[PDB]
Amino acid sequence: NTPREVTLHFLRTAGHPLTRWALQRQPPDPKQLEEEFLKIPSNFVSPEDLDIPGHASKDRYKTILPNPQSRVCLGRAQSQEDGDYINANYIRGYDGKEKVYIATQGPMPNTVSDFWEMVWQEEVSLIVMLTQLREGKEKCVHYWPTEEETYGPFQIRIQDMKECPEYTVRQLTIQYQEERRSVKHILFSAWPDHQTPESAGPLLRLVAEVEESPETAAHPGPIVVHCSAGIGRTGCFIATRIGCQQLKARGEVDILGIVCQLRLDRGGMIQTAEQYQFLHHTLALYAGQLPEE
Repeated sequence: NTPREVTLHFLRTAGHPLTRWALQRQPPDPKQLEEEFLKIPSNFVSPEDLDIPGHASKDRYKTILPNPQSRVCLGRAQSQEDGDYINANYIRGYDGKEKVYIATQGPMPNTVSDFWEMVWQEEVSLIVMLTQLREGKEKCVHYWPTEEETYGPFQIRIQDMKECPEYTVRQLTIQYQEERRSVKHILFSAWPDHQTPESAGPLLRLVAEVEESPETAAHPGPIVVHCSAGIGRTGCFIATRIGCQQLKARGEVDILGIVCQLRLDRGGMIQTAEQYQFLHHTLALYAGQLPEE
């Protein structure tokens, strides 16, 4: 097989299911986990494998691109510019269920309208933003209003806002033509780029906040998850969620298989061996919190 077919075969067949007991009480050691993580192909696409004229101006990083087979394609809601391109992919969820998430980069000022078009067209009711709030200049623009802003054809209004530990919940309305929809926005502020949170507790409370969020669209749509490049922290968050789901439903988790499936959907999901190790930590904590009960 080609390098491409070797990559795809690994991502479709690799696996290391651990019982809850193994995860909690006799986990793979850190050296083993690092070696395991480093074996997983990135599945990045190269600029040459994309034939989408004009996409480069919509990418935050030229080497981090949406795999074409799962990319989110925009409709024709904007008249300011042509193109169906956004740096975002559909991500399968538990048991390979289609379009449970969309993983996307942090919007830049020129892709904010694109972002909200995606949210509208995909019937999104929940956005999960992962960042580290620091003081000073911001890498990524605030694409949501303090009160009310218009972005292309979309009017966004803050309905209510509340603070929890390590995350802010915003309740938004998005208006397109004569239509309004509610969107919940969660901004998790304690995840530095290329690193992990200090503790897994807040991350598990974020996952709980996600689980408890109602669907508010006419049809179920993907949960949007984003962070600056849309691969490291998005990959960690989604893997955590799916991992918790496996542990709750089955009393076991295949973390390797979860991460392989994410990589089939978007190249580079989960960036570092430390993040992969922290994922095992986070799921072990979750296992200890499961009801007795």
